[PDB]
Amino acid sequence: GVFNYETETTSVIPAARLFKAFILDGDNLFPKVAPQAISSVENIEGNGGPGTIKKISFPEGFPFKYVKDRVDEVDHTNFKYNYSVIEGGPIGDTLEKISNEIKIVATPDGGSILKISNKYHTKGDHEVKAEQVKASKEMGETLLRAVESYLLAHSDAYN
Ligand SMILES: C[C@H](CCC(=O)O)[C@H]1CC[C@H]2[C@@H]3CC[C@@H]4C[C@H](O)CC[C@]4(C)[C@H]3C[C@H](O)[C@]12C
Ligand SMILES: C[C@H](CCC(=O)O)[C@H]1CC[C@H]2[C@@H]3CC[C@@H]4C[C@H](O)CC[C@]4(C)[C@H]3C[C@H](O)[C@]12C
Repeated sequence: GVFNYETETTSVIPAARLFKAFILDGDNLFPKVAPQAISSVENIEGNGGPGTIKKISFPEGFPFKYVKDRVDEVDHTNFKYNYSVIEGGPIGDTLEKISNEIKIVATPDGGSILKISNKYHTKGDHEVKAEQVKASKEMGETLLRAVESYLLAHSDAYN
């Protein structure tokens, strides 16, 4: 079955620029700006569109070594990015896939809001609790804040 978790978080970076950096150049940015969260991003197959597969590796001592994701949809107009975690780490005999959706919306102060849906697809039993899903949220926030800091300091990047 499916467990759905939704959250929102704010950014001080305008939506289009954040989308260009965090989404469209994340493979480069994350290992650069948050190497103690993501050690590397490997493009396995594809050009970035639907079906593209990447391997996201984590630093030594993290609970999981890597995951592979597959890009599901990229909406450059509405700043939407959907992808699925389809192998590695927690994926196996209890968890079949994690389907995620990110949407970035502009706020009038010149910042943005990220609207996130995480859907865990399990094989029958058992359960995915909010407390454990906190690790997803924490990692996501760490990556966002690292990218934000870079974009604040490098004003010529991703305009
Ligand atoms: C933001 C990129 C997409 C852009 C890109 O591939 O460069 C996506 C692609 C894969 C994503 C990761 C997949 C595994 C994790 C899923 C969790 O539920 C949230 C944290 C992690 C660590 C995700 C963080 C982030 O949401 C990533 C890194
Ligand atoms: C808590 C869920 C669900 C686990 C289950 O019940 O099967 C699992 C599934 C995907 C897991 C994430 C995969 C990517 C990351 C791997 C890191 O090495 C530790 C942080 C992250 C962000 C993990 C945190 C957490 O361990 C998650 C979010």
